[PDB]
Amino acid sequence: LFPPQWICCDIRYLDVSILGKFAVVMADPPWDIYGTLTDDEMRRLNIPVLQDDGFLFLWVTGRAMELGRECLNLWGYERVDEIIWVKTNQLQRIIHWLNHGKEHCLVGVKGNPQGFNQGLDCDVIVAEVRSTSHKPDEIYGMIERLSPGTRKIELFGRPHNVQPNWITLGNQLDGIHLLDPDVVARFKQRYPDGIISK
Amino acid sequence: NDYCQHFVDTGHRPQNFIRDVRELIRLKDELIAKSNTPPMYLQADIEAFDIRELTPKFDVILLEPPLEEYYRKCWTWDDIMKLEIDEIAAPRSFIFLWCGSGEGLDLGRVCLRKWGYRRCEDICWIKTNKNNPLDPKAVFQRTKEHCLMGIKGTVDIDLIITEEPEIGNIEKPVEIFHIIEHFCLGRRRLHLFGRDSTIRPGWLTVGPTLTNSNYNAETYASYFSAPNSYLTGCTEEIERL
Ligand SMILES: O=C(NC[C@]1(O)CCCN(c2cc(NCc3ccccc3)ncn2)C1)c1ccc(CN2CC3(CCCC3)C2)cc1
Repeated sequence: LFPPQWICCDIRYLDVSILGKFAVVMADPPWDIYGTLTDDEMRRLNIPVLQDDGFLFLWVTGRAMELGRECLNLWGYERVDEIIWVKTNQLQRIIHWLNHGKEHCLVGVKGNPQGFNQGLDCDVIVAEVRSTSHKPDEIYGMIERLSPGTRKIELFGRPHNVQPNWITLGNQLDGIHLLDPDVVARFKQRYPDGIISK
Repeated sequence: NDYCQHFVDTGHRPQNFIRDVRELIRLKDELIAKSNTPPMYLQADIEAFDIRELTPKFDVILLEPPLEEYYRKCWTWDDIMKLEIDEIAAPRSFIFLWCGSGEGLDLGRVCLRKWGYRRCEDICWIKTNKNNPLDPKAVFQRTKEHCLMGIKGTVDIDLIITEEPEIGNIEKPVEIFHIIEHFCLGRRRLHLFGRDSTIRPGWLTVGPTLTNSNYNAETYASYFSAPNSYLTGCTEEIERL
């Protein structure tokens, strides 16, 4: 259901099978490279239930460039693209062994997606850095043009990340805001007291 | 302003709008040039060549296999992964591997681990299309190539921005040599799958399309014999006579 939805939760402990299937998944995990997840916690995230045919967008840095590829493969995705965001100031100038001018987002595919608009955007984002750890808003427009009007889910998002067509999960969101009746119904069955533990 | 939307509207890549594409990093340039060995180069078909003939062991290896994707004799990741790179790398050494933009981003990582390196940097060659505003698995238009940096044993940004070369031009940006040489990693520098056009002081270039060779293993080794065995390439010559 078009307007933004979100669940404040521990993504480790949420039963994501109540959310249904999504055309696009995006994750910006707190890699252990504060609230981080161990490598084993990342591997055991129930990403496989979230999609049948579609795309995963997975932000990586440092050794999560490798560990993210591992998770991507374990969850049943093939990595088919890699977006980089070149970080500029407001005058379009670029901000261990080398200084870092960019962030990486792996793009994985699962199954055989049909009816996506592949090739509309290119794999380089040039955009102004804002708050720390804040992804560029351009990615949502890219994803919308790639898969217009479909259901999407973001993992480890923050309040500024909520978007129409997206359900946002993170432990710094404000409560639970669900409007999709399919989801509302499955959430009430699974969580009749509204609590998400264990 | 959203340059992704703009690219969709006009065909101008977002990287076209990046501006500006110390001062003593020039004296360092000069020290590199002074300690550089004479350029050395060897025509060799690397698939048939016994890599161990290339001595001594190298401090840095630049590996630029001609991938199929570079063309609208090509090497597959199958062939590349079977190179015995670890047999010629020094116990402390570095590798720079051009991986393209597709499956190489994963298979090049496999190669690095296979040869005993861990990846320490991901250097992105971002190609602008200012002069001129397709793989089935691609989700997006691919406008960059990656050169992965690997370390084994115990000033610059990780981006190179140039215009997309003419179709059929496989050359990589010469800027990569600048990044490598500015690290001051040692003087035994090998470029596998280099060409006549890439031969360079400070480097031993080996490749199947070289038209001429001057490589002599004993001559080459004599550039690093004492007192010069451990220089970084970023320090003054060592006085003699
Ligand atoms: O701030 C973040 N994201 C919201 C949370 O809410 C915060 C708090 C933990 N986090 C969780 C964690 C969790 N479960 C495990 C747990 C819970 C409590 C204690 C320990 C462990 N469940 C839900 N959210 C996410 C965040 C910060 C940096 C990065 C790194 N990227 C790189 C870029 C920069 C450019 C774009 C990509 C940012 C990614 C996300």
